[PDB]
Amino acid sequence: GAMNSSNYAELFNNDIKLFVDDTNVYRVTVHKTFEGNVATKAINGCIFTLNPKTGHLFLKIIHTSVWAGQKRLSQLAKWKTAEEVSALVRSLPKEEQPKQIIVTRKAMLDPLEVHMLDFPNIAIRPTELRLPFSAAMSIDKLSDVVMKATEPQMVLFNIYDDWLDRISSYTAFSRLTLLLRALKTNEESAKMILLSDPTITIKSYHLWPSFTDEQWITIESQMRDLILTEYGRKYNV
Amino acid sequence: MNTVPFTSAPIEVTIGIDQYSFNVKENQPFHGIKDIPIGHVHVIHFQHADNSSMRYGYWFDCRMGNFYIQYDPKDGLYKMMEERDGAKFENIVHNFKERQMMVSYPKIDEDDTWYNLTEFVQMDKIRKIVRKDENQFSYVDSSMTTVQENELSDPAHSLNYTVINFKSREAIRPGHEMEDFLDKSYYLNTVMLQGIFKNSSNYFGELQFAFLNAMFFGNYGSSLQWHAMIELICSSATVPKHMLDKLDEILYYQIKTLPEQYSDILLNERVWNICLYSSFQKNSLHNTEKIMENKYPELL
Repeated sequence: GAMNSSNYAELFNNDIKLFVDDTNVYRVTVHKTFEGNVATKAINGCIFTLNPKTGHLFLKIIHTSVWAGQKRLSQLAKWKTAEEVSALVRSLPKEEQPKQIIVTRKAMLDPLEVHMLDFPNIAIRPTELRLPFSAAMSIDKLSDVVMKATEPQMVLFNIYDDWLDRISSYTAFSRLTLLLRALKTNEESAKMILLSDPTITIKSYHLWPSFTDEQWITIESQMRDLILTEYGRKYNV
Repeated sequence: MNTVPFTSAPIEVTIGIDQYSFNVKENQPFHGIKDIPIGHVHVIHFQHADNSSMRYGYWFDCRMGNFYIQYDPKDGLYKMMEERDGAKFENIVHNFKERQMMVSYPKIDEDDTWYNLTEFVQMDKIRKIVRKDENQFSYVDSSMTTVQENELSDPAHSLNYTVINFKSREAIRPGHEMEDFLDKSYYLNTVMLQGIFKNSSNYFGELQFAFLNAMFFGNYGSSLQWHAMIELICSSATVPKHMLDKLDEILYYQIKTLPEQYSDILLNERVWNICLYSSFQKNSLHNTEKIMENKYPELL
């Protein structure tokens, strides 16, 4: 059934699985028209397809041309997400295809189920987890490749950099959800923390700074604080 | 006007004939039902006084042979059987009529209710849904499951309704996933009407048989088939005008006839709210929407 805190270790077993997050597929700026009406202008989007075990991110860039002349865009975005995920699965060798796809939003279940009819043994699951994958576009290199794209593109990243050399997939996913939760709650504060010291750099082939195990503790500590500050304000408690 | 004689009534029982019912006392001198209208399918149905569980009955047409009811004290139920000896049957019926041991099918002359509920139901189509080819009549009860309920476990006691599944390769064309899921017109018109049913008359016959089985026997899988067949039309953007007009009339008489007190278990809130208020045909069922709102505003 639904993925929750009760079955959280299933994420790091040796059954191939993928999270799908559609919250940055259809993105708009709302603006005023010359006649003083309101209008939307689409920007490039992306599907966030992650293996939580490996950190292998399949970033399908959704170029604004896909929306041209189409109606009910937020509905179409779910179906276009499920089309692209179905296309990714079919493109992988059998031994690489997932056994489970966990959608981060229940509205993606029927579209994904219908696009995956051809794959009856792949389980489409919702989650009760509130995952901060929306903040994926606060990661500078992911934001850059989406916004530069002039056509539909798939870009492959490892969202854990080289962390799996030193830490387990459970600990890598926890670190990643803490960074994304921080970037989602206060993007300015989160980025300040990550780059406040000039001597710690991001390798060309990486997304996050090259922190030592000690520096990661300090960083993780600073991110936890930032999330509570903001929570203590939102709710004045 | 045709007759279904009863050999006897050894156990106390509520006897149904179509939309009517009569209580018979244990060993009451009851010998059957006369004046049964020729031209329609009929259903004779039973609910024992001692065990008010397992409603069961027989679908029959009097044109297709001479049928009687005889209690079997081994299997503990009223059985339908065919009498092949025409002169023996007429001799039995005439005797019981002379002795006035038979209730008359109590049809009011103005009242088209049974005709309206059975308009498209044909014995030949019932005998393909209820497979038992050595009998001209069909046995249904409360508990019988559908071919579809079995897949999701005795094939010979199954109701073989047409399987409808909105998230099936049958319902969804590769490359038209969103189109076909949101607008069932291809599934309704090409796959079900042209391909499987051949015409709307066969589709409506099965829908009406499904309803009557739900109503008379509280057959759950029958209720599911009735709603699925309503949803498939209502969820289609493109439906022949004559089918929408006819569906409105069919549904009106099913809602009109439904015992007021069973609407909680016999009617599916999600399906009815969608069909009347959200679907492509939200504006296309005036009669059904007006009776539903006046008789069952709770559900909506």
